[PDB]
Amino acid sequence: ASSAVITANWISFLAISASFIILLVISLRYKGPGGTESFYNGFKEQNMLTVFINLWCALAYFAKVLQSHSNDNGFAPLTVIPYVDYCTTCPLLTLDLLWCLDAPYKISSAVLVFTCLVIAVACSLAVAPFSYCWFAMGMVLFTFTYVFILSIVRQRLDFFTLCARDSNAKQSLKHLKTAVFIYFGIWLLFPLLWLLSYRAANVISNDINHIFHCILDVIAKSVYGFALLYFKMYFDKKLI
Ligand SMILES: *C/C=C(C)/C=C/C=C(C)/C=C/C1=C(C)CCCC1(C)C
Repeated sequence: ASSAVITANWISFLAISASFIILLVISLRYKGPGGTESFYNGFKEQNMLTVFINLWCALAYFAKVLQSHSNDNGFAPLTVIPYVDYCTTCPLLTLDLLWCLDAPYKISSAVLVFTCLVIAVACSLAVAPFSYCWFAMGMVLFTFTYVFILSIVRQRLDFFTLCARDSNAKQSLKHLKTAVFIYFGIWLLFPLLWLLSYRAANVISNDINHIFHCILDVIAKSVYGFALLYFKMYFDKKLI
């Protein structure tokens, strides 16, 4: 691979590894809002989802780093077949988002995201013009999923803001809004990147697409999980 590609892969792998190790340490040391439960997150494993996500992401990038230094394909599921790592991660991200917000249809939303990602995987491994049909079907399903998840997220954000008066509550709400903006705005770029890649309109080269994918992953995973975590710890739920 090119110097830029290997450098971006190494930077992304190191960033996600550091983020995973910090999130795991914080989760293990977290003692709950009361500061008395030794294993608060042990009996609430959903709070660990973020951590696992990062770990999986890190592993994926590790494989990429190996593929960056060898002429032969590395771990095919995480390097060869596109969007499989996303198939594994993004549904967990949606589940975590709708769990911290106590939103309805969290499992339904996660399954919809998984189905959209599997449709995308089929589209990326298809041959034109059938690839266009797969992309159109995925686009309709993702439009429906995006509208549904936004409607739930907006209604939970309004509910949370209605009963958030403490300064710490306001700070946690700002972090939650930052995480929501990262989740919604950034996710819209992935379809734009696919439609702008060598597939369909070939304008952006492979290297720039890969670097943009790495940056979007790093942001929308590391910063997203950190914000979610700031919000979960520093937002009193009993204010409902
Ligand atoms: C950490 C990585 C994440 C959250 C990746 C998310 C990716 C998507 C939401 C991708 C969506 C796509 C479509 C809606 C259309 C087909 C092409 C995709 C896979 C880019």
